[PDB]
Amino acid sequence: ANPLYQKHIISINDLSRDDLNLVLATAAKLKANPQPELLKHKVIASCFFEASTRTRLSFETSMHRLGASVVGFSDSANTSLGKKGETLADTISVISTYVDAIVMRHPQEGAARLATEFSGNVPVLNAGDGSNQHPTQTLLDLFTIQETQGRLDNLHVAMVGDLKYGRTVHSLTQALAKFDGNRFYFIAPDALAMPQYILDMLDEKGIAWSLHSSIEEVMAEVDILYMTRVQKERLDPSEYANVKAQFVLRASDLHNAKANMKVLHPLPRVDEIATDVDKTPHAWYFQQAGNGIFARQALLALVLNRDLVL
Amino acid sequence: ANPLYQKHIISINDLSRDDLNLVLATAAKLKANPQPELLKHKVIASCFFEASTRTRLSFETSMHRLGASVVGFSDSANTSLGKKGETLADTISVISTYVDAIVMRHPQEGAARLATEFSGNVPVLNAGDGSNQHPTQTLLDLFTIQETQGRLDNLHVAMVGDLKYGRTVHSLTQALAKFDGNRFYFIAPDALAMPQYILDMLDEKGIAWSLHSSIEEVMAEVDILYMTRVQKERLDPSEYANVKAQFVLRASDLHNAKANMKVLHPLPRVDEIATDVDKTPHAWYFQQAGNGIFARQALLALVLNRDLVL
Amino acid sequence: ANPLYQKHIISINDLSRDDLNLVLATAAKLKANPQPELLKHKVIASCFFEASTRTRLSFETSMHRLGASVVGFSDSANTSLGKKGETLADTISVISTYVDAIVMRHPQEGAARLATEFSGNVPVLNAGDGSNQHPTQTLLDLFTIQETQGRLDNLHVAMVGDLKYGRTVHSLTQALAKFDGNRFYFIAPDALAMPQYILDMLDEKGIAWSLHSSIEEVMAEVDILYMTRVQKERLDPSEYANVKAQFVLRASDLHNAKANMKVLHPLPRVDEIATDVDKTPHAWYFQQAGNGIFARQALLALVLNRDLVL
Amino acid sequence: ANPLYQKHIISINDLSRDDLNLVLATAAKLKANPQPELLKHKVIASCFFEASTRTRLSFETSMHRLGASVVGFSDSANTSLGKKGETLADTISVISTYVDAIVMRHPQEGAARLATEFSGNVPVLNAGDGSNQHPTQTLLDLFTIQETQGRLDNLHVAMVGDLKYGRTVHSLTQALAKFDGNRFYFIAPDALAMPQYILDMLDEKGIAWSLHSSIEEVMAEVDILYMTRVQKERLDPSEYANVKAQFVLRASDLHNAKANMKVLHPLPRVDEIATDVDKTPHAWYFQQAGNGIFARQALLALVLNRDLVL
Amino acid sequence: MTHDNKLQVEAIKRGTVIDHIPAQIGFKLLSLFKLTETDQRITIGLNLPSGEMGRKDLIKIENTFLSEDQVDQLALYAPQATVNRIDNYEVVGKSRPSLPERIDNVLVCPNSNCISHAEPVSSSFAVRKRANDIALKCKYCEKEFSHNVVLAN
Amino acid sequence: MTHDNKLQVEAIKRGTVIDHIPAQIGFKLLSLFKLTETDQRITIGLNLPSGEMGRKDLIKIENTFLSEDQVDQLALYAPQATVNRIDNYEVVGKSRPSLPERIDNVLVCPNSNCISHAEPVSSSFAVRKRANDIALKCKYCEKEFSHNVVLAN
Ligand SMILES: Nc1ccn([C@@H]2O[C@H](COP(=O)(O)OP(=O)(O)OP(=O)(O)O)[C@@H](O)[C@H]2O)c(=O)n1
Ligand SMILES: Nc1ccn([C@@H]2O[C@H](COP(=O)(O)OP(=O)(O)OP(=O)(O)O)[C@@H](O)[C@H]2O)c(=O)n1
Ligand SMILES: [Zn+2]
Ligand SMILES: [Zn+2]
Repeated sequence: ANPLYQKHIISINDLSRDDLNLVLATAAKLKANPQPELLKHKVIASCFFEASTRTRLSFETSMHRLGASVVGFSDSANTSLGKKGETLADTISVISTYVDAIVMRHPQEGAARLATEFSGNVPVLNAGDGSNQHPTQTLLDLFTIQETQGRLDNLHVAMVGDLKYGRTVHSLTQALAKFDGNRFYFIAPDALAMPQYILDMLDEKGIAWSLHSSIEEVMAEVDILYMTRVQKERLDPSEYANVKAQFVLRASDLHNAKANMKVLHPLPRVDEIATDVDKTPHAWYFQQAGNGIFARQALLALVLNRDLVL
Repeated sequence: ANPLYQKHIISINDLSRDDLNLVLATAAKLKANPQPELLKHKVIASCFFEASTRTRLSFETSMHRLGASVVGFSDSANTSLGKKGETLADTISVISTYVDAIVMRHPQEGAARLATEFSGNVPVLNAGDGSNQHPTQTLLDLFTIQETQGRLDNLHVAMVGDLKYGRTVHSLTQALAKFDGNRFYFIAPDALAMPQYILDMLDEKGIAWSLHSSIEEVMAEVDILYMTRVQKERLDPSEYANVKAQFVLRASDLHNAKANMKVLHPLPRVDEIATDVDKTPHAWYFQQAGNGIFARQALLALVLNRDLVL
Repeated sequence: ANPLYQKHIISINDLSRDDLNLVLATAAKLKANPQPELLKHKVIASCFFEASTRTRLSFETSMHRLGASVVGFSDSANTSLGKKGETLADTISVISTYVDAIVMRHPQEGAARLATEFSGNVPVLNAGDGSNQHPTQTLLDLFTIQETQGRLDNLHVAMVGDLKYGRTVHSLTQALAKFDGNRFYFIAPDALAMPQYILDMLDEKGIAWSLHSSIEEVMAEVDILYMTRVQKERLDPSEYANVKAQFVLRASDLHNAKANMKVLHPLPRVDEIATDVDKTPHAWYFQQAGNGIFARQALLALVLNRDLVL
Repeated sequence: ANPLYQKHIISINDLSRDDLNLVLATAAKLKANPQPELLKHKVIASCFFEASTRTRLSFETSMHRLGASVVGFSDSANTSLGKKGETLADTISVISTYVDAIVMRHPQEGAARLATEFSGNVPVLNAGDGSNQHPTQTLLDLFTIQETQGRLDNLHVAMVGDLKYGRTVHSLTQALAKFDGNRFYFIAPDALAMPQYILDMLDEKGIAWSLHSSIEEVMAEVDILYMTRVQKERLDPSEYANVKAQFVLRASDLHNAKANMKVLHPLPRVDEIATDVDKTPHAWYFQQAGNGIFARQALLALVLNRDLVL
Repeated sequence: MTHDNKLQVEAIKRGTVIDHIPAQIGFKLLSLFKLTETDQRITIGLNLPSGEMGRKDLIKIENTFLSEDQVDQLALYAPQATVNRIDNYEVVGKSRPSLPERIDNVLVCPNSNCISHAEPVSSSFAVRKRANDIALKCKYCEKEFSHNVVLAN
Repeated sequence: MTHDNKLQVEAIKRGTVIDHIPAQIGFKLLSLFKLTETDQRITIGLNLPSGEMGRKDLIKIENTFLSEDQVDQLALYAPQATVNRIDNYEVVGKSRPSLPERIDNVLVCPNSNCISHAEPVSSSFAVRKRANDIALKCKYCEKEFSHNVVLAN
């Protein structure tokens, strides 16, 4: 039985280096030879209590490319659950009575972990729980750093944007700190800075980081430039605009970028990465999203299969 | 050809004792040996004109566990039908032009029976029509009484809660009256009493029933205790609370319950069955819901198959 | 000062027989010799946290016929106050520094009594609080009964419809039971019957009451027929539609009524009173609604003015 | 004519120290010897394109206590004007042919200044324009500070809460900085701090200010404590909940305040001021809201009347 | 000081002893009527042996004399208690709870739409009809409920 | 005997005695740790004299041995209580509270979006002495807070 067999993938803090390597090697193999009937006869629930299309269509195509059936709902705009006080413990106690794995997104933090106390032995995979975790977005980001850079250690990774409330930059910094010699450069408006609990964790492990005010200061040394969208209401219209809107990447800024540097963005991008970056060899944001299929397929294959054929 | 072959399952009053036995024996067999490609190549429509998640996810997982494809919608929150005066006769005359069975829920009573005048030879299975019928909830309740109690006759069945407007207690009392020697105990607030047409039907068949005011009066003799949610607006807040809220079950009340007694609840349960009942051996409400998969699979297998392999 | 000067008008339970007659006496004088500058310079607040435009227009026209100013709001799905966060207690604490009196209708019971504790010396008049009280409807009903019948004692009053949840039928019975010799007939569907508290009070005072099944069996002996709306939601479509040959009133039913018998209805009257009743002499619901003006003028005049010499 | 006769009242930045005192002087006279027919025959327009019922009722009661007429509207999710298509400029161009003055609150900044260019000789008074200005809140705050403290100079004012986005705290600092010798203490969470423009202005005028971390460290030296709402959306639930042992005020915190120290809050005060503060002498937020009446009476009297001899 | 023991402990000087409290009501009363937010020594005995009730609870609060209507607020919970008032080691006074005409703060209006829930007002109920079983009326929604219903939640 | 302390109070034969509960923690601990839900004799003392340590509280619970795990809970509240077991008229063990590994059940997540607020779940926090304080990390939202923010609530 592989380590992940029938585990709940709730948080990145629960996965080890070894665990992260296994998922990443399996994504690589399914990307190279498809296994389209591996989950034949499995039925998986896609419970999106909060809508997220990008994430849902990607998780369900992954389920479909391994042969599984999907049943489920996308709510936020009504699909009758919690109708007449029905708790989440009770919804999951009824859904686990007939599906083989639950994929779920939910607006409150902790919800996927609570599902786990009621699902029996149906594994629960977290597709986002409020401002807390989103591991399957970190698995795909990791897979893309690894496939383009060849390694996960000894990287120079710049994180640009809203680092205070970007739930994905916080998880990728904790994942990347599992590995050696990475160096972090944070470039954020003052109001949108990387929290102390992250910085304090990096320090305690001996990992090097530094703050910079523009990308030009560090373009030269950078391998992965991971951008985040500033959400325009985390600042007021005049603040967003007034001089903090210069965390915007354009093609011209890329001149001195190393030959291997890649620009990653969990998406939607709206302002921050100008359209002309797309034609460059360094734009890897959409190829990052396509790698979501393999990272996601790998987790469903390792969780539902005792042993893997390869 | 089995009797149910290509019938419309609209009402419990249309199914005989024999019909009920057949479905129940087939559910038992599919529960014991799966037949996951029996409905291979069938496409079934899941039309929920009124949303019901619990019921939809269960009917579609059942379709998926026999190999069928599903297409369909869940509305109440818009999905364009009846847009610009399109009648239900016309929607069903177009949907039956390409699916092999229609499963439908609808807010008006009679709707599934009307679908039947327009579907041609595509069978129509009713998943709820307003305050009228819901046979597939009665088939699963029956299957659970049968699988835990070993029989469907000679039972002591207590029905507790809102018996006036609970569409499922009314159908289970008519199903159970098809069988012999059952004894009914009704325990309801005065405002939420079991209607006369039910009582009059029971009398005319020589079946014994009695009203009680608390569960303690009859716990001892009881085999199946079927609870219903009082809907808090069928009474006003002060009525619900003022002394009628004592149709609430807790673990302590179970002391003298027979070793075989089971507590069933179509769900959502909110107040009426305290959480501590869950740890008891008598709590069977969630295992009741999982049996919905087999009852529901059995109906689709008998309706779409001339002959059954077993 | 007059007995009611600067008093809060919240429940009918709190006004003695004598306060009820004071009000009705004043309202007969303002109807006869109107005084349009009596509240000159006062500012009344019409805070309808729940919309009722009919009750709001009656009241605001009452304020303006006595020359007062009006500020306020209504709130079907809208405007800021009591916010959720902002308490009713703080809304009132703020508004009672601006105005001279507060008329308020709120959806929760006792909201007007809560206000009383926060309005300082500003009087608060209840225009409806959940299912508890509506004293200004009872005051105009009594004025219409005193004005058509000549007295408020020794009446044969029939009350019909939803006696279980009509707030106006509960209040009217408390108030007519402060005068002497009144005989009450209650014709309700037995699912919508007089609560036992009204009936238990009536028996402690020795008052005569009886319950009947259709208006046809009391028509003959009756002076006031107070029709009430039967509230379709807490009723099944089919239940609603099943009751006898109904409890609606038509003119052919009136062919026996005494010549001084009047039909009253708080309005709206969707169904229960047919259009042909409007042309009979017994029809008085519209005239009852004009008397709303003189009952509420009276109350504001006595509350805000030390002594009236009209 | 008085200095303010027929002037537009849009920003605090535009009223000299002397205009601020004229207004506060008038408002103390109208509070003492009220003149209820002063604007007899004038018609004011209360155009709230953004609902604030509290500010609307204060203003409309102000209009009515000086005898004026009122036409207008509010607009949470509703009524026609400024339509989208219909410009604000054309709304105003049309309304300034009907009325004698316009009080307006709009969601976008400078909406009131735009109006000024289209209202002809009709004065427009700003009741709030996005996050820019609210001069009539600052005028009543100053009246409450002058009325409790005796002067507007040489005050030890503490400002607490969301100093970065409270529009009222930004205005109050501009206005108190036209009088002399004022010392300012700003106790804010450092993510919600005074913007550098307020602070840069205060240093060009030589004014003393300091920043503190909890009210407990200034309690002793302070005259006005201006609490502000901390705005939960631009804050993480967990951030919101993390700050020290908080910045809310309770009476045990007040056990050291000077006897003439008053707590002011523009309201609503959901959380930051506990109920027990309401019974202390230092509580003045409700009294501050009654003074809204006399500050806005003053402004309308001076704007619409050539000279006041009260 | 006098030779205490614990199957019935002894002498406080000056104060209140509420004795003959039913089993398991003693802590309810401590919590509910906030008897503990004092600086005086309190001695409490729980599940003790006694004069026939068999097992009882007892509370001793020195220097506090809670009385007349405080004692009456104890009647739904501990109606057969005795509130000895002690001064200079002598029981200078024994009373029992009579049923009060009003119970404030301690109860919760069972009516979900009542306004009391949401706000800076404390509960208040009018009480009526002794021993054959009590009805309580919310001050605010004026809805009358059975005491056994208010006393569950 | 005299310099008062005892004058007949409660020496017990088998049980746990929690002494030096720092004043006011005493009633917290009964509520929170559900100590009165027992039929055994409890005798409690509040605002008990302590020239021996300012002023304190003391619970004596007999025929019950509340230990190991149960003792470490109390550390967040009564950091220096010394628990004493007794099986025959005197101290058989005198255990101090050490800080635990997890604090279950009694504590609320500060985070209002945490799912622990709406659901049938028991609170659980991971304890971490970050010298200057103890941080507490919620098992559900995984949000870390100082113990002071959590204990306020
Ligand atoms: N200075 C004193 C004197 C008496 N007690 C308490 O007073 C209570 C009862 O008073 P008392 O009349 O002295 O004993 P009883 O006659 O048993 O009173 P009752 O029969 O009403 O229980 C006893 O429980 C005892 O603990 C006390 O604590 N301190
Ligand atoms: N049969 C006994 C023996 C002891 N005790 C209690 O057990 C506690 C244990 O304290 P002890 O070691 O006997 O002496 P102390 O010096 O008071 O302990 P500490 O270091 O906490 O002051 C005392 O408070 C005493 O009340 C008891 O109730 N019954
Ligand atoms: Zn109430
Ligand atoms: Zn949490």
